[PDB]
Amino acid sequence: VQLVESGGGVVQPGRSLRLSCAASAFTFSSYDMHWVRQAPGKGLEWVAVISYDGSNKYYADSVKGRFTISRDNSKNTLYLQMNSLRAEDTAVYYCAKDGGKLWVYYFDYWGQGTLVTVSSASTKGPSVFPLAPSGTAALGCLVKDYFPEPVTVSWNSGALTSGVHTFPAVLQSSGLYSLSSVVTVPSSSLGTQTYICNVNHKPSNTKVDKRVEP
Amino acid sequence: EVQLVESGGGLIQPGGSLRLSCAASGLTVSSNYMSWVRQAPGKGLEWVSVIYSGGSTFYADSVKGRFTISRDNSKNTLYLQMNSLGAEDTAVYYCARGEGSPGNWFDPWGQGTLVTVSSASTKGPSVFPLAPSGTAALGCLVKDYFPEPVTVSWNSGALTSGVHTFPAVLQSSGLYSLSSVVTVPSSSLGTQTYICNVNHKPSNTKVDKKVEPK
Amino acid sequence: NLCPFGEVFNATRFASVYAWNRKRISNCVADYSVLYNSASFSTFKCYGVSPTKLNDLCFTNVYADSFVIRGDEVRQIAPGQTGNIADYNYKLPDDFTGCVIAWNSNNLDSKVGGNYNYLYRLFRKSNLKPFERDISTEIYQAGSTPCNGVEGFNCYFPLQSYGFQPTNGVGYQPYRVVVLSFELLHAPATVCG
Amino acid sequence: DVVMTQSPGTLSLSPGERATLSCRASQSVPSSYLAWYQQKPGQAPRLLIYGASTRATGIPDRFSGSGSGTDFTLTISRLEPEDFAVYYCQHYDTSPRFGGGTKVDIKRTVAAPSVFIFPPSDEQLKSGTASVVCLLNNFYPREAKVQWKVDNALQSGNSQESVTEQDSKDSTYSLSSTLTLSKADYEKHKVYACEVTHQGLSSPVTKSFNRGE
Amino acid sequence: DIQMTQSPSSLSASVGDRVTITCRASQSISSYLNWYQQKPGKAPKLLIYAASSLQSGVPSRFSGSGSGTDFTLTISSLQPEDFATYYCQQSYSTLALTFGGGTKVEIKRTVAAPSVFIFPPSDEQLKSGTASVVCLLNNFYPREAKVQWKVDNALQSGNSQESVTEQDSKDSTYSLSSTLTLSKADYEKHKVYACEVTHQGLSSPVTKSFNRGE
Ligand SMILES: *[C@@H]1O[C@H](CO)[C@@H](O)[C@H](O)[C@H]1NC(C)=O
Ligand SMILES: [Cl-]
Repeated sequence: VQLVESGGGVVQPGRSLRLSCAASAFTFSSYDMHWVRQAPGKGLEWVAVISYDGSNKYYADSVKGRFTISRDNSKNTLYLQMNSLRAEDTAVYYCAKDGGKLWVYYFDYWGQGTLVTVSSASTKGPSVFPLAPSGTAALGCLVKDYFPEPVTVSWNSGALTSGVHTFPAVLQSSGLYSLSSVVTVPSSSLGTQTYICNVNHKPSNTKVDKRVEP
Repeated sequence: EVQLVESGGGLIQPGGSLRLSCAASGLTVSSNYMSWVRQAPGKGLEWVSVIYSGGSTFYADSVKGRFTISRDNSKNTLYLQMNSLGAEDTAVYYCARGEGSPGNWFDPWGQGTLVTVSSASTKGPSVFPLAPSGTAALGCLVKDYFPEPVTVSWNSGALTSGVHTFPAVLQSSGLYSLSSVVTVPSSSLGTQTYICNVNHKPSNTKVDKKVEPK
Repeated sequence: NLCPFGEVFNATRFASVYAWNRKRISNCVADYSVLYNSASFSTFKCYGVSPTKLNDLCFTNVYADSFVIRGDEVRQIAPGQTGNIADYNYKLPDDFTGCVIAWNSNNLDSKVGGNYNYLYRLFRKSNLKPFERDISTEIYQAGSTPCNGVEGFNCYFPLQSYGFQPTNGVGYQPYRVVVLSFELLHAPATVCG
Repeated sequence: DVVMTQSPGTLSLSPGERATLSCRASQSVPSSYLAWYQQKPGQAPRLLIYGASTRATGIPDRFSGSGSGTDFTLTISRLEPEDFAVYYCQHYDTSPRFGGGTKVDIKRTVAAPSVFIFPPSDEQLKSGTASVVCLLNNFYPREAKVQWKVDNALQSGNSQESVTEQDSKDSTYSLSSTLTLSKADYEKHKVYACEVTHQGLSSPVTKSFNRGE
Repeated sequence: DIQMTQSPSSLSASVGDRVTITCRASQSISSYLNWYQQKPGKAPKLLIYAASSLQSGVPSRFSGSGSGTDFTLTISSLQPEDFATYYCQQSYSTLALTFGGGTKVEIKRTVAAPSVFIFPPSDEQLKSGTASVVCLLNNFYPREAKVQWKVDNALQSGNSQESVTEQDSKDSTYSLSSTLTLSKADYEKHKVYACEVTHQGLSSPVTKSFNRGE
């Protein structure tokens, strides 16, 4: 049983966005379908449910009168129209097939999920700054002031794997994100081996290579 | 002969617990809506809890999880168990029949009892005469007690006309002090005995002081 | 033939919550889909059963209870609640199986001069059992001296008026409530979806 | 959930006048849910009016409540000195709510204070402390200046004042000023005096006593 | 609304250990309690439905039990792929489905000391206006570690934001990065910039400082 989501992206407060979820390999027109979101770092929150025929719709109080659920049984796709989006709607939205082996609801299969970020900030590119070292040593890079998520950071174009630690981003008070990535190397090969971090930001189309030297 | 007589107030340290009592005559506690309403010094009225005749209980958000209302039918008495007390719980606590709703107003009310949440200790007062020299003035000085309140009467209640009992003042030592005065005709100073009755309920300290010319 | 849910939902006049009505539904085919997508509901909460699953289930009897209450009191029509309505007027069991449906009825049940026909029980010695109905108007004794059916001090009429007025805030506005219970006995079922 | 707001904060009227106290809301509230409570100084609240307009048992006729929707009023005709109190409106939505209260002060004619000075008792002196008390009795308005002079030297920093509420019968105030010294300091000086200035006095009044005399 | 309380919020267990997770309901939910496993970056998967019914394809080592208000998930023999977050989800209130806060199951390794390093804000960062001081804790266990910023021996709180990488797949050790964000005007006014660290693998708090430009 497969469930594939799409339609997620960046949206401004008060605007609209529509998510889709295509089912496969089961009788889609006979089961109920759900939407469940998960804010970054937070837990799971059931959003909405739709009947097998699409006549009955039920929503959570946090989104009622603001989101709309629908489905097309001839296309085996589930929809979620999200209007008047507030910053608290920033989450990863999953679609779930209802189990059906009980009188009540439960989710037996889930979709992979797509990110929705509600913010009046624009798609800004990152600023990468190195971290020079001052019984081994360590050096890294600092991806600061970018929006939105995510950013991919590697070392030596993917050659330096062991000893690397990329830290989760934190949403600072400026609405932008800040991310740290370090790597520990032996203190002997500091002026001989060259270290360059590879930062990539697909939402803003930014690829930065920065030298890291003591 | 309808009365709600309260007891249980006094000093309690931060984080401690205390239990207030509301003894009723003229109504059956277990048969009524019974409420607690409190009043921080110099501030307004705040409903705290209610117990339904059927047993259900409800609490204001500010005391939920810390207070517990209950009753003893054989003693026809209402109780309030207060735990985890803090500065915000320092107040006069009233009981009342009713719950401030149609056909169910707050009536009657108890006389109230003062709960003082402090780290200090209970100290009984010292009483000293204010001796007099058309009309003359005499009184009683009630010094260095804690916590509030003290009450003062004159000649066991037989003397009320012209009595002024001042609000206590907090001395720089952390103890309270007040004076009670009364004006009387100058001619009765020699042929009439004047006694002030000081009652410091937190310590059950009752002092009678004869006030004579010097 | 179809089950008569419209005789409950579309009733012109509704019962006071203390004297809540109950319609026993039997020996009919229930069309829950059209029932739940008719009017717009301000509250729709089901316990122990899903609304979409009812079309597949069969029951011995289905009960449909209806009454009017205040907006602020709709939260009390749920398993495990307490309050003047749940304790003294209409009580659901802790293991309730069914759906609670409510909608604002300000247009139907509020009057310019105030509608005092809708009442609730204010005073009762003890809490109601689940699905218990109490229609007594005996003078309530709140003291030691008996009342002998005469109102007075500590002697209260047990019922209280709502007085619905169309300009009140929604907490004070009337709401019509329908509660669907699903009784599953070891008897041959008569109501299927 | 409806927030109700009382106005004004304080009302100052002469006896016999008409007092108008308002309780307003943003949403309309049914009149049957409105109550008023009176609380005199040191006493407990007393139910005045319930159901917006129904006078409680034993409440004098001069209190009456009215209004509906967003504007509830308490009226006190023929205002009396005993009516000095704080009045609260009250209603229930999901829990009992009380307004912030309106204080009713009572104006009266200017009254000069009677001044009395009290020496410390010999009993207290044996303990090592001397309290000298100055009483200002039955005056209006509240503004008063009390000055301690010890051997004609003005004192500051060693006294505390306390004022009563308006008297429920004559609407006056009373004030007490307590001068606090050590026994050793008290025995170093002879003349103890408090000087009072008030609107009712054409010139300041001084009461004094000689220690030992 | 029905609140689901899971305990503990996290646990550390080695492979083969028997793990039990507790899930409590604010009111009786009969038996309509479902368990879910969600891997970081992946969709949740159903494990147990209706308190005790195993889902098709779920390993036998998973089992659920309980009724009313107390429920339990049990892993009889923990396996390496069983390290994820486990949510319970009540379905008694079918139109108000709620989830528990979750229980993260992680690896219980031996205790290890962090390697603390401090970094000055770069010269390329001071040219922009801002300035960030980064302190690194590298390869320690357990996650609980206190990072304290001292600027001129003054405790700092609210100017920084921490970040932790997930447990390393090689040696199961964590890491920490604290970013003390300030502006260029708030920087050159001082000289000593230190970083205090409290951890289980330290006999006394280790502190790392640098002098600007040395
Ligand atoms: C109840 O009334 C609505 C419209 O007011 C109608 O659509 C519905 O069919 C009625 N119920 C029944 C059972 O006919
Ligand atoms: Cl006192």
